[PDB]
Amino acid sequence: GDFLVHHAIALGLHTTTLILVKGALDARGSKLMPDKKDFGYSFPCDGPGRGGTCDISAWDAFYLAVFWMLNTIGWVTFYWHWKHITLWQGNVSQFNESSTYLMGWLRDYLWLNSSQLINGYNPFGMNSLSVWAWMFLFGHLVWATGFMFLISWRGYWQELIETLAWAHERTPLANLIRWRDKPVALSIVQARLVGLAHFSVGYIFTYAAFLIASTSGKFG
Amino acid sequence: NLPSIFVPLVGLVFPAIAMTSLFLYVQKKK
Amino acid sequence: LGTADFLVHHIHAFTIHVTVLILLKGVLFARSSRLIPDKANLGFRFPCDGPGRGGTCQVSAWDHVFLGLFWMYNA
Amino acid sequence: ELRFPRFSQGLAQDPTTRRIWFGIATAHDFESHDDITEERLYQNIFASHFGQLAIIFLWTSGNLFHVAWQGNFESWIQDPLHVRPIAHAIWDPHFGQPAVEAFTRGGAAGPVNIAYSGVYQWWYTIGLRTNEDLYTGALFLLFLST
Amino acid sequence: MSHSVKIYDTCIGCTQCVRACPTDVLEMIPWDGCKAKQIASAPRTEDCVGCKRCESACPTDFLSVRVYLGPETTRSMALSY
Amino acid sequence: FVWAFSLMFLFSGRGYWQELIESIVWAHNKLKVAPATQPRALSIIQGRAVGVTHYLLGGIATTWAFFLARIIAVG
Amino acid sequence: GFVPPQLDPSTPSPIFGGSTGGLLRKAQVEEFYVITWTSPKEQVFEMPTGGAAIMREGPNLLKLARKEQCLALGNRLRSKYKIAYQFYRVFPNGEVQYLHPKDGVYPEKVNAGRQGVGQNFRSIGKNVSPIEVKFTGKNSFD
Amino acid sequence: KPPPRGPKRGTKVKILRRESYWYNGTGSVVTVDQDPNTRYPVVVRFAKVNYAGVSTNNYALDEIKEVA
Amino acid sequence: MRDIKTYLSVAPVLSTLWFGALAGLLIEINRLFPDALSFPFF
Amino acid sequence: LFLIAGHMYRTNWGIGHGLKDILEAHKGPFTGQGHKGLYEILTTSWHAQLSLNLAMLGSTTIVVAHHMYSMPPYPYLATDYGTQLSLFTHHMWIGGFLIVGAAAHAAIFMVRDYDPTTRYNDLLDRVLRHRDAIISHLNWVCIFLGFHSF
Amino acid sequence: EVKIVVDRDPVKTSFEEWARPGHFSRTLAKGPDTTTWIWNLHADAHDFDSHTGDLEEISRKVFSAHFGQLSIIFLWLSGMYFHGARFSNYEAWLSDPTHIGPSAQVVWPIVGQEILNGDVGGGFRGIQITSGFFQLWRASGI
Amino acid sequence: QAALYTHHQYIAGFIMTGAFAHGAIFFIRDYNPEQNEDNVLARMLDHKEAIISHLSWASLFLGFHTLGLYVHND
Amino acid sequence: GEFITPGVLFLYIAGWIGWVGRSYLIAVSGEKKPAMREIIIDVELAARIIPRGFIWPVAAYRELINGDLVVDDADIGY
Ligand code: CLA
Ligand code: CLA
Ligand SMILES: CC1=C(/C=C/C(C)=C/C=C/C(C)=C/C=C/C=C(C)/C=C/C=C(C)/C=C/C2=C(C)CCCC2(C)C)C(C)(C)CCC1
Ligand SMILES: CC1=C(/C=C/C(C)=C/C=C/C(C)=C\C=C\C=C(C)\C=C\C=C(C)\C=C\C2=C(C)CCCC2(C)C)C(C)(C)CCC1
Ligand SMILES: CC1=C(C/C=C(\C)CCC[C@H](C)CCC[C@H](C)CCCC(C)C)C(=O)c2ccccc2C1=O
Ligand code: SF4
Ligand code: SF4
Repeated sequence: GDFLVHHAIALGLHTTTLILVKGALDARGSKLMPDKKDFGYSFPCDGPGRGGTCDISAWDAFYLAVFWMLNTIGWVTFYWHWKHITLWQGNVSQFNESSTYLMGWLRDYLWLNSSQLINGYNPFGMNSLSVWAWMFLFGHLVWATGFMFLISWRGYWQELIETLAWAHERTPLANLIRWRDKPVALSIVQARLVGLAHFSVGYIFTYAAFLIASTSGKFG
Repeated sequence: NLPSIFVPLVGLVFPAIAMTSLFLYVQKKK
Repeated sequence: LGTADFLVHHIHAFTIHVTVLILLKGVLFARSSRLIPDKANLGFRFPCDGPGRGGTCQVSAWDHVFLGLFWMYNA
Repeated sequence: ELRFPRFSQGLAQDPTTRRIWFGIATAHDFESHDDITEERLYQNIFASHFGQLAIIFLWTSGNLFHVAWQGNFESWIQDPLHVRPIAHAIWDPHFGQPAVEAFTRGGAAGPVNIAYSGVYQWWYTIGLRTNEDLYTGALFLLFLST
Repeated sequence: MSHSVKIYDTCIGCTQCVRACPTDVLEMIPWDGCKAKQIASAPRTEDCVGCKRCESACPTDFLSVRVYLGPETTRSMALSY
Repeated sequence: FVWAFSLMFLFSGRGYWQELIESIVWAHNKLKVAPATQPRALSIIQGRAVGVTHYLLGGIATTWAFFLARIIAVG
Repeated sequence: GFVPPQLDPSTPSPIFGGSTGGLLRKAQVEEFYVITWTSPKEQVFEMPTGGAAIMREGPNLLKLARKEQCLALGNRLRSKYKIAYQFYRVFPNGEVQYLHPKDGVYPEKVNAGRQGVGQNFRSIGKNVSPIEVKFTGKNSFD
Repeated sequence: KPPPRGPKRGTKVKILRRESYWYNGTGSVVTVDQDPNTRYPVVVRFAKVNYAGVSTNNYALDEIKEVA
Repeated sequence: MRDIKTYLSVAPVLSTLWFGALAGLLIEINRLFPDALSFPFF
Repeated sequence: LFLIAGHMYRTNWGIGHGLKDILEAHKGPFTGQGHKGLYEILTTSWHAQLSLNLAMLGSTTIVVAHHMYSMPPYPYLATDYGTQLSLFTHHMWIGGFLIVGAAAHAAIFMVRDYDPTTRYNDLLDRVLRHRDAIISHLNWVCIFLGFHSF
Repeated sequence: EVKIVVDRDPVKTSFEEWARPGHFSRTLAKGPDTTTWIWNLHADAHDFDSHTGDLEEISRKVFSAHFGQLSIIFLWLSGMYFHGARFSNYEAWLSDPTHIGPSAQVVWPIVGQEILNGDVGGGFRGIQITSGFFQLWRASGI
Repeated sequence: QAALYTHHQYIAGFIMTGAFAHGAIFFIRDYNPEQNEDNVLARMLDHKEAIISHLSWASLFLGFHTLGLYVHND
Repeated sequence: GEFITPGVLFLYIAGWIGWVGRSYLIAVSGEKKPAMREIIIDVELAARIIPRGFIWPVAAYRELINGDLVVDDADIGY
């Protein structure tokens, strides 16, 4: 089991490096745009021409990189926790057999060890673990809000604001209040940054809740 | 005793004065 | 039909409405909007109109149905 | 200039709300500030660093203060394997009654949080032994922050 | 000046950028450095919205009209309200 | 796996994948195995189209296997 | 130089039932645009803000809130109906500014006498790297 | 009296413009403009296509290396 | 007749014909030498 | 019921209705010219018909799935828990997609086939003119339901 | 009036276009510029509207296309009836429909995948179906 | 133990990404292609194709087989 | 026979696929448009090349020595 996981760890480091190293060396320029240096580290894109240039700034190379970092560190901490959580119980056979097929990781680590966490509060009562049960879902909620900014891009929301900024300008008793700063949808880069902020926060809080509750539930 | 005073102050008052202080500074014009 | 059923019936009324909103906006604004005044000339499924005017990613009617699919998948 | 942000004129005249968002993200990027010079670039960084040390010392004076005002540090020493280390106390006026009971543990009198940062063992090893060592430990770091 | 539009010397005077400006920025002026004897020119950069379609229709080696996005004004942001 | 796979298309953009393609293309020039249908990255509205399609396929099939196996065993 | 501009009069606007895409408070504070064209025949066209309105004989006039909108219709008229048009800019105080042809001739073809504002006489690859402009008000392209 | 300048026709040329799409590539000269003021005379046709689909553009004399 | 052969030579049609033959071959070998975890000849 | 309904629209003999004339009598004060002109724009464009058919066939599939679980029509279908769950789930998904298709082809009609100089309609015109109201009001409800359901 | 005027032999049945991929569209027919070509081939296969500009041909293509869609369904139906006849415990299911699962698919045992042949009972084995044809074939008295 | 070992790896994951991120800003803002003529730094911009492709190869080889052997085990 | 023997068995096959495909692209490279001969594969030409992958280790190793397995600095275009 420890053989196969280590390559999965090794896969993360190269692929994570590949994005970052590809970002660094092509920062000054490349064939798709050989004067990328004239725009800075972070710029949105370069327009639809030449076949479309979405996600070309060296910034975006850092952007995609973080996803592979969280996945990679996901595969590392997962491995450390399960190997130790079987050891501390003196049940070392369970890891050494289940850890060779994926359903073993999904059944015997995720599904099995979260039995005490999700009962933090039920229609029967609550426990000390309730706060970790709440944060657990709170992790799922922020993470799922992250997708909203990564998938849905700006031009849609901008047309949505304009209708809204018309409705507010015609409603009686509410045309007496006027924005000082005009309302516009977030910029293209901002959405990526904002979208990644949610994804990371939700990804840390979710795992951090499961890690503490499941272990402290048994204290062993 | 002491928490019952300091928790609201940092939870309710200190936010309110903070938000209202920035809002004027952000929205100034000179 | 008790309370627990009352909530979920108002969930369905929510996701149905949101799905209607996305698709309906696409149909009406498939020819023009206050952002792009000549969107019709750009066809039915075009990616964007470049990063100007703040950024015009996904204004084509094809990208409204592209967004609707998730909510249809959600409802 | 003429308004927030003071360090970027191009953003200042932006009328939309874009200015506010972008006046926060580009605060610390000292190169792209207007009218920057290589002497300022370093002198801001040097002053900013001391700001980051102030936070680190103030942060660590928080831990010592609570562990020695609401914690089990003197009791935990007496049996490290059966006394949950205590991080701080809980005062949340939304708590109902069965939660107040549930979060009362570690031999406290009200709700508490069990400390999982492992400070209790580290300070045991490096020689701290009562509450009083911790209080002066708090004051000193607070002074270093000042 | 809101955005900066720059036209280089590679331009072959094809009048494909000017015809593709949706808000009337670029325009054509005489030259003597091409067979067509005319080169494009950008004397109204204020109203330049930033829609890179102006230079998705410049058919040269790299490009001969280039658009650099600077600060945004109330018309360079295309606000109608 | 297919559901999580679709995210690679929705989140990222084309201009990054076009460039990485170029470096891969160079290695094939070295060994003379560069094809004559020049490699290109998917068009902008295709990156989305593939993105939504997998996402829907992963989401629906997961429920499919979730439902049949559950209900067949309990009745 | 024969460039006396058109000097906007007050003419009758087209028949239209009115829509929600007209001007907003931006008109009363910043600016709004009008685009005066003359037709030979009373037909029906499509408005940039959605919906269809019927142009009437002779001097029309019509106000839109941006410049992209005045031109977007301006292309349609010049293309579909083979018809002339200008447009202006109107300020809150009342000063009106001549905009579109700017010389009497559309910018597509060449007038001997316009300026050359905004040109670099060097290929694009010869710009200066960002180290050569640091701590200055310059940019690579400038 | 002065002979035509640059390559005549059909002569393969190695491109030397750095920012081009065909740098270190080879194309075919289809015509050279003989006007001295012309700033990029040598009209080079290629076999591949740049990202816009174009497959030709002008070039400067010192950016053309006449391979043989 | 020529047009039929040309169509049969376009890429997708070869693919199914080629891969189909490949699938048949591997299935046969696994039917005759099943379980095949090692190569115990030499 | 169907058979009699078949004998309505005029084909070759004297009797029967005219689909053009039915659409040209319903015109109202708020609506103006009413359904005049819809006969053309529903006859010289396939993307109109495909969008309109998709919505109805999409909706009907859903109603099929609501009835087949409450009025079990085939024998020994009720106590077939494997079948009931699948059949209800299957036609919901089919019904869901086909409705989305009706949005796409309605959108395609607006771009390609719609033309207000020949195929002019009045209702489809009025609907365009106040589109800012339609989306904003539908926007508020989607927020209202969002807060009071989730 | 209402009559049946058709044409005779519009398009000649031949195999030429089967060896000229992308014949339908003028843009696609020139050949594979890059791999972008082999994606645009399928994206515009069925868009009969973009190939030609008149309603008559678009009609004849959609009319004939439906026949293909109609034909496949029949072939799909044919398999379902065939499979239920040669590879099913239907006749056994007609005895104790309450507690014998409907099975109408049987897998070849190659790589151990015969474990998929479940004990659906009725002296048979196979993948237990859930499309509920069996209740449909009983309600019609098969 | 778990709360500490997991904590420091995530910190290390973030910090390591920053190191390359400020590598890119170096090549943009402060690098000088003349003062670094042919030294070890400019050459890493000279065979960037060779670096990028092989990283792509090693990732692909690990991806196919680590996943490959895994589905087979599954 | 657990790893090494099956492994060499793969590497033989993998080159055969690799070496044959390389020969075809070079073979059709000198035509009016190599684009058409790859989406519509020439079957006969791919039949007289399909066995040349029986001896790829011998053939390639001679190319490497003779220095025609690689190119030097002429990369795009030609
Ligand atoms: C979990 C993820 C998630 C969430 C929460 C949302 C939420 C929302 N989306 Mg959305 N979206 C998502 C994922 C998500 N999306 C994804 C992945 C996509 C891509 C397909 C989209 C695509 C999409 C589109 C295309 C549209 C939306 C719309 C909406 C909004 C309508 C619902 C509404 O008004 O409810 C209100 C908000 C909630 C229910 C959120 C929870 C709020 C709770 C009840 C209380 C919050 C705390 C409270 C304010 C106290 C504050 C505390 C204080 C300290 C600050 C809403 C903001 C629609 C919209 O905005 O128009 C109406 C719309 O058109 N989204
Ligand atoms: C003749 C076919 C052929 C050959 C000899 C090569 C050779 C090479 N490729 Mg490759 N490649 C090919 C086709 C080929 N490629 C195709 C069709 C694709 C698209 C999927 C790729 C995608 C690809 C990527 C993404 C990468 C390479 C890389 C490489 C290099 C390292 C070897 C490697 O990693 O293999 C990679 C092997 C694969 C990706 C497997 C797919 C190859 C298929 C199965 C072979 C197709 C053969 C052809 C269809 C048969 C024609 C027969 C003819 C008679 C009709 C090497 C120069 C890597 C590199 O740069 O390293 C330096 C790298 O990162 N290639
Ligand atoms: C075996 C062993 C040993 C040894 C070890 C070693 C020696 C190791 C090494 C290690 C290493 C050796 C590591 C490394 C790492 C690296 C890294 C991690 C890198 C990083 C980099 C970076 C980050 C970069 C950046 C940049 C860029 C990107 C561009 C330019 C700029 C700069 C530079 C910034 C001993 C005997 C002691 C003991 C026993 C065991
Ligand atoms: C012994 C052994 C081992 C080890 C191994 C190793 C360590 C290796 C290395 C390796 C290496 C370090 C390699 C390198 C390479 C390089 C190069 C450079 C290559 C190249 C190649 C080529 C170039 C080819 C080509 C071709 C051919 C010939 C065929 C196909 C087609 C083509 C064209 C592709 C182990 C432990 C695992 C196990 C046991 C056994
Ligand atoms: C990964 C990715 C790619 C890369 C994907 C590509 C280039 C296509 C995937 C490769 C396909 C599978 C080609 C391989 C099939 C060939 C016909 C060769 C067939 C040979 C087989 C039989 C082995 C994009 O082009 C892209 C574009 C826009 C947004 C996001 C993305 C994106 O996320
Ligand atoms: S879609 Fe957005 S990111 Fe992509 S090219 Fe258009 S503007 Fe740029
Ligand atoms: S970006 Fe748009 S407005 Fe600016 S010059 Fe180009 S086409 Fe004109």
